[PDB]
Amino acid sequence: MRTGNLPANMKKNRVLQIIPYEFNRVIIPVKRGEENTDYVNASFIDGYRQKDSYIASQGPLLHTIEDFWRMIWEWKSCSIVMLTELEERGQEKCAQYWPSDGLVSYGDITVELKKEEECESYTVRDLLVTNTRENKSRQIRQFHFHGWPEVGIPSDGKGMINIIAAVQKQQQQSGNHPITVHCSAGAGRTGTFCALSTVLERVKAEGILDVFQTVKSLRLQRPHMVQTLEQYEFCYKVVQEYIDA
Repeated sequence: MRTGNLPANMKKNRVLQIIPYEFNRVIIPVKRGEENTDYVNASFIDGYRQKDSYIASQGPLLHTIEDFWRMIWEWKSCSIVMLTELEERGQEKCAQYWPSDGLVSYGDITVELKKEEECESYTVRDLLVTNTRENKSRQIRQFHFHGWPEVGIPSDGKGMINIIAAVQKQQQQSGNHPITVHCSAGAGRTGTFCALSTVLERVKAEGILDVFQTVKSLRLQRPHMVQTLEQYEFCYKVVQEYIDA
């Protein structure tokens, strides 16, 4: 049933249980020849009164980061939220799908400098993406969250709020385009953010907080959105701290 469970797409996944359903899997144009180059472990996620507001994704691999950027380019995303550090191991938890200052090129896409101001619990990164059938790109701002522990689940709900507050705002002029959220598998930490994003918008636009029917919607769209059932209580924990300010 699932295209991600194809022998050709096996390697392209970081976690076996977390694969995108075929109804909302994010598709890319096939490359060079035909066959198997339209797959990326990612899926569109609805938000508060917005169909497909996010792209719940797994952190790339470089034997796959180009499919990560192609994904990003094809779907006009100007916001990248990374909820992890490249390392807590077994392996490369993710990226450096962005430059350590050089001008890294991934096939037809080129990313570049400008990106470094360090906020409280996250570093903001302004990149300049360009294709090869040319078009420089939407000063793609990358929000790297560092306020998330390698073990347990965060302290006080801020950082995530001053960061969620950062993402929803840049998305204004950027053209209200999908936000790429990703951790390592793109379910627990990615699903929480998405969940927190949604519930936080309904609250300040309807005063209601469906922190469950919501997490409920998230599941039906991607395996285990909001796994460890404490990271969640955290959703409610952060859903309280926002009301008191």
